[PDB]
Amino acid sequence: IKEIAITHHVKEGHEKADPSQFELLKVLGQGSFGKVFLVKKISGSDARQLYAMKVLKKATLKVRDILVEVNHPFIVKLHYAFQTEGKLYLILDFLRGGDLFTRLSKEVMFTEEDVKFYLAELALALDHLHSLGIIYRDLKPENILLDEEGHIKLTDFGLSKESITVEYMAPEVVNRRGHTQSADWWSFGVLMFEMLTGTLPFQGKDRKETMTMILKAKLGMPQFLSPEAQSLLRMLFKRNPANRLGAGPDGVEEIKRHSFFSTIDWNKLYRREIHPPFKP
Ligand SMILES: Nc1ncnc2c1ncn2[C@@H]1O[C@H](COP(=O)(O)OP(=O)(O)NP(=O)(O)O)[C@@H](O)[C@H]1O
Repeated sequence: IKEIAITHHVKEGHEKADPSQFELLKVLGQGSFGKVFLVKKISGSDARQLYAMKVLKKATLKVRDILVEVNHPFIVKLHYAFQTEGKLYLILDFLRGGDLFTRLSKEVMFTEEDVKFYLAELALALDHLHSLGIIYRDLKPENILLDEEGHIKLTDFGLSKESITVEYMAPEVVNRRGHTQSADWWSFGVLMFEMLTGTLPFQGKDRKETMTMILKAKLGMPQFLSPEAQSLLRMLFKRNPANRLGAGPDGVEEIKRHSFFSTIDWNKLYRREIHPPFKP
């Protein structure tokens, strides 16, 4: 594993930035690694532009140019990174659509096909990262936002962060036995399960018990899902990572060709030709 320290970045077009070129407007949210702020760029070619800002102690990209390669239609863009006073500042797209789960909660009647749209965009994003040797690792609802047009935007791209949710973690991750991109497809299944049923597949009274459940508990198949949805769940919820959908020879194509996704034109999806089920 090649660990790439994140210390500096300037998007093409921009000029090198520093803390004095921004002003704080408000807090956008709070993550495990700290608050996320709304900031305004006060000077430079992009003066007056709004961005999100994270302030960490440090961040590294573990990989089994890169900060440009991770660019994708459904992944947040990093515009700047700089360090000042033992702190790392990350300046990112301001994602304006709020989180996906909140948008879904505002809808009484959403369908399997609605959820399928968001899962499909998420799958493209995940595979993109995998293609670069990156594993998302900590995929959870709070990382899945929407842009102003209602398309998926992940809030990170696999950074291992240090500041200044076991429910989504794969069995092989829980027991510290190993770790590959296959773990991301388990998390993917958990998100699918949760969006389609309104409940988590594994959750105990505390983290200790949740972990044991992930490793050994039975799981009932939701009976009011389509046969295709049930099949995808069965294929993602393999505790042996080598046998999990997406881990075979054809990789992500195993997922894209699955009957659940038969309605999706992946090329049109990538190009954002398909209208999202709901608008911000
Ligand atoms: N680019 C963004 N634009 C707007 N809001 C954001 C952005 N990134 C994060 N947020 C908000 O901040 C919350 C936390 O985001 P997250 O990326 O999880 O932060 P983090 O510090 O990396 N913590 P975590 O990822 O949980 O370890 C999200 O759920 C959003 O509500």
